[PDB]
Parts: sequence; structure tokens; C-alpha cells
Amino acid sequence: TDLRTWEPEDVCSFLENRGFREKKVLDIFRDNKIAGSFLPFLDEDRLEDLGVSSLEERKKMIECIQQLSQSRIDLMKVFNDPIHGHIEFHPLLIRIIDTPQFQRLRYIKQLGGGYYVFPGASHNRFEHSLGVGYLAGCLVRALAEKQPELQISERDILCVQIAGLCRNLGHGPFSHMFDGRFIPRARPEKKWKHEQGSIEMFEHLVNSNELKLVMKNYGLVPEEDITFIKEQIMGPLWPYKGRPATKSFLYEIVSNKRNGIDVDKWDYFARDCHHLGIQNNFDYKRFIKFARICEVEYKVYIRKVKHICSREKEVGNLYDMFHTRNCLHRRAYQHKISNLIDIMITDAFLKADPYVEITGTAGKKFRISTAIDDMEAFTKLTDNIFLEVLHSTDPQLSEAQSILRNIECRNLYKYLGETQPKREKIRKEEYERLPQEVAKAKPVELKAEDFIVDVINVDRVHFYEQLIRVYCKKKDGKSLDAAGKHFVQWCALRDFTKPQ
Ligand SMILES: Nc1nc2c(ncn2[C@H]2C[C@H](O)[C@@H](COP(=O)(O)OP(=O)(O)OP(=O)(O)O)O2)c(=O)[nH]1
Ligand SMILES: Nc1nc2c(ncn2[C@H]2C[C@H](O)[C@@H](COP(=O)(O)OP(=O)(O)OP(=O)(O)O)O2)c(=O)[nH]1
Ligand SMILES: Nc1nc2c(ncn2[C@H]2C[C@H](O)[C@@H](COP(=O)(O)OP(=O)(O)OP(=O)(O)O)O2)c(=O)[nH]1
Ligand SMILES: [Mg+2]
Repeated sequence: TDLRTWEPEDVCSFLENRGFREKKVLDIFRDNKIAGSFLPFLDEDRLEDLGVSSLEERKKMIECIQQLSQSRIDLMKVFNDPIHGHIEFHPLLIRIIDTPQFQRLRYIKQLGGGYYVFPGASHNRFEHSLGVGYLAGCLVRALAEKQPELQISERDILCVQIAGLCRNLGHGPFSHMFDGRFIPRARPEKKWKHEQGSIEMFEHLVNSNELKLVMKNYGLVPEEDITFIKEQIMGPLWPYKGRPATKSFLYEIVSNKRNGIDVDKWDYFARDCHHLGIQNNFDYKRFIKFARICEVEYKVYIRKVKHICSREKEVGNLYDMFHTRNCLHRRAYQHKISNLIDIMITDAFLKADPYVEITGTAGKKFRISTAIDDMEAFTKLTDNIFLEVLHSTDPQLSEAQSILRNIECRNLYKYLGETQPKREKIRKEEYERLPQEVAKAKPVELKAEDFIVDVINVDRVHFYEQLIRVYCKKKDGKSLDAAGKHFVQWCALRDFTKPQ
């Protein structure tokens, strides 16, 4: 048999019939519900902690467990990812992965509207999240072996990997459209990041699936490590509570928003390039091989910290990564039509939002905009809501449907052009005015509603602009000319660049 099949008392009987017949030690394993699957992941120190005080019996115990057919690596699971090839995962990670909370990521397109411009970009958050987890694992392993003085444990590594896996837990339908266009527009009062949803959903994941006990049984300390995991995804003398200041570098793996160099970017760069038809100059594996924890000393009292570093000549590599970042952003992410589709889906969602009910915990109904408040409602919120609306028989959604039908028949708002501000920029709060301005700027009646203005924001490491697109809803030729020249005049008026 496998140890997977063994209940805790089966393990206890195995322990007994192998020579450990003392009630207290059996009580340990009965108490912690240590099913068989955990056995090959047990340590001398783990057995010490669990509470066997026999300096010799720990060794005997581990010998007994070693003599079994099945080993540690024999319980790891192998994914075959077209980006990273095959991928080993520690069973705990699988247990996190095999939950509604996480499986839900299979039903959210990574590039959202992108799929409707790049037919290759059919990929969802799920596979990318797996990827990120794996990469996190890779970098932390590499640093662990190159520098054993770092005292980096299995615990730490798994926490980093789980943070990796679960960073994108809280993305809404069509990914960044939802949190970047829909929510800000539907709930202007509330500031919301997909990360907030990520950590909330992680909490909901482990609580729904009761994985805390499992985490404990595989040698994690839920109380500390969950806070560590959360902190890695979210953020904040030493601010963090998850780990001591001495292990600061660990926080630079999963989400390094400081200098924008993390494994999330690596994975989705590679993946998105794989699916788009672009190819990525940035070789992360050679960032990893050239990676070192290093001691940085800057005086502000002198501040000495352990940061992740790359050799001096891996600066040319970083030139690529930031080019690939822009390369992708320029061509694909802020693609004029992809964004148009995101805008139209947003518009549909907005006009669908009042009528669509989505049940959460205890079956309380939530609107599309408020599902973010309850994870068990949010768990049911996916891209599929697109098709639910489109196919709904309710005549209240005529408005929302009609937009979705237009998306289906490629009857999209036509893109008049792009422009740049010569000096200054547009205040985040100034936006709602812009469609009025463009409409009223005359060179046919053209309402403020007929126009959409899309504002786009272009956007250390240690060694050892604004784009404005205008779209018009009215698609007929006369109005098209009128709108075009309206746009040009608006550009001239605000002293903007020559339109595209
Ligand atoms: N279709 C489309 N996708 C976008 C746009 N902006 C960002 N994305 C997608 C492209 C990336 O594959 C994906 C990365 O999101 P992550 O949650 O992994 O990273 P993060 O939260 O730092 O967002 P960011 O790096 O700013 O894109 O977001 C956009 O304007 N249009
Ligand atoms: N028309 C269309 N394009 C798709 C589809 N899937 C991916 N794409 C790509 C091919 C197109 O080059 C790209 C943009 O499509 P559009 O025809 O809507 O571009 P645009 O509105 O500028 O129209 P135009 O090319 O000026 O007639 O989207 C699809 O189902 N229909
Ligand atoms: N490699 C690469 N692919 C692109 C680029 N822009 C779009 N694509 C992809 C997505 C589309 O499915 C296809 C061609 O899209 P285009 O932007 O060239 O034409 P689109 O109809 O979107 O705009 P258009 O009306 O022709 O100005 O190739 C690009 O700049 N580089
Ligand atoms: Mg086209």
C-alpha cells in the first residue's frame, strides 16, 4: 500500500509493530492526526518538536520510515508546463492547488481582452500561478544551496512557494480589467487591488479546506508562516511580523515591487511571450545562476541589510527584462483594441451589475461589484459571467447583452487615435471630464457619451509617460469624420501631440 492510504491509527499500528509500543509517542501521532503521507517528511527535529524526547528513538523512527517503499520525492507531483518543462511540487502545494479557490483561476484569461486580439493568448491565471510558484521555489533553492550559511529551511522555501502560487488568487474576471477598469468605475469610493483579494482568498482557501492542520503536519507553523505568506503577497524598524529582520531577502522573491524584479514578472513575461508570438530576451535562469544574497551597507547609524544581488555584468540582462517589459506593454498589454474590448466588457458589466445576483456565504446575494467583499461569492466570479450575461433570458440585461453581441460580431467602438501630453499630465481625478471636453471641442451633434477617453500610464538592484486613446461609439461615416476632427481639435486645444 501507499502511505497516502494510511489513516493515523494505521501509522500508529505500523509504529507499534515496528517496535514503538509506548502510549505517549502513539498519543502524539493519534493527536496530530498524522496520516501516512506525512511520514517521509518527518525530521529528527520534527520528531523532537512533536514530542519524542528519546535522542536515540528519533533515529530509530526515521530509520523505520526510511526502510519503507515510499520516499519524500516519491510523493512530489510533476506538472508538465510548456514554459518551464516539467515541474515538481511538494504535496502541500498540491493540496492548496486542488481547491475551488485555486481551481477558479482556470477560468480567468491572463490577458483578458487580449485573447480577442492575440488568438494565441488563451492562457489563464492557473498555469501562470503554478509557474510563479515553481520559479519562486527555484530562486530560493539556488540561494539556499549556494549559501548554506543563510540558514534557509524547507519551511521558508515552502512559504515562499505558496506565496508564489497564491499571489494571483484574487484576480477577477478578465484579470486586470476587473480590478483596473470595472471596480474603480463601479466602486469609486473603495480602493481595491487584486492582491487584497488574493490574501483574503488565501485565508478563505485554507479555512474552507481546513489545510492548517495539514500545514502543521508537513512541518509548517501556521500562525507564523501564514502571516509570512500573506506579507509576501501584500506587503508590510522592522515592519514585517512573519520573519525576523535577518531573513529580509526572502521578501524580495515573490513580490519585489521595490525595484520591480520578481519571479511573477519572469513567469508571465515568458508565458505571455510564448502565447503571443513574441519572444523574450530575458533569461531568468541566468539571473538565478548569477544570483547571490549580498550585504549592503548604507548610512542614514549605518543600515546593513542582506539583499538579493546579481553579478555586475548581468546589467545587460536587466536591460532586456525592462525592454521586454516595455516591449510587451507597448505591443500587447496596452494594445489599442485589446483595451477597447476590456472597456466594452467593463461597460457591459457595469450595465449588468445592478441585476446580476451572485450568492456567497450563507447564500447572501451579491452584485458583480460587491462579490469582492465575500470570497465564497468571489470564488464563483469568473470570465464565464461574460457568457452568462450574453445567454441570459432576463430582459433587463438587454443593455449589457447588446454590448456583448457587438463584441461577438466585431462591432466595436472605432479607435480614432492616440495622443501624448507635451507637458504636465492628467490628474487621476480629472478623467470623467475628458469625454465632455472632447465632445464639446468643435473643429453633427456629438454627445459626451459617444466618446471614450482611455488614459494609460507608461511607468534598486545591487551588484557584486502618458498615453491617451480616444474611441467613438457612433460608427457611421459622417459622425466618424466629425469625431475624428473633434479629437484632433481637442488634441490641439490641450496642446497635445499630433494624433498617432
Ligand atoms: N490585456 C491586458 N493585460 C494587462 C494589462 N496590464 C497588465 N496586464 C496583464 C499582463 C500581465 O500578463 C499581467 C500581470 O499581472 P500580475 O498580477 O502578475 O502582476 P502585477 O500585479 O504587478 O501587475 P503588472 O505587473 O502591473 O501588470 O497583467 C492591460 O492593460 N491589458
Ligand atoms: N476582427 C477580428 N480580429 C481578431 C479576432 N481574434 C483576434 N483578432 C485580431 C486580428 C486583428 O488584427 C486584431 C484587431 O482586430 P480588428 O479588426 O477589430 O482591428 P480594427 O478595429 O482596427 O479594425 P480594422 O483592422 O481597422 O478593420 O484582432 C477576431 O475574432 N476578429
Ligand atoms: N509581433 C507583433 N504582433 C502584433 C503587433 N500588434 C498586433 N499584433 C498581433 C495581434 C494581431 O492578432 C496581429 C496583428 O495586429 P495589428 O495590430 O498589426 O493590426 P490591428 O487590426 O490590430 O490594427 P490595424 O487596424 O491594422 O491598425 O498580430 C506587434 O506590434 N507585433
Ligand atoms: Mg484590424
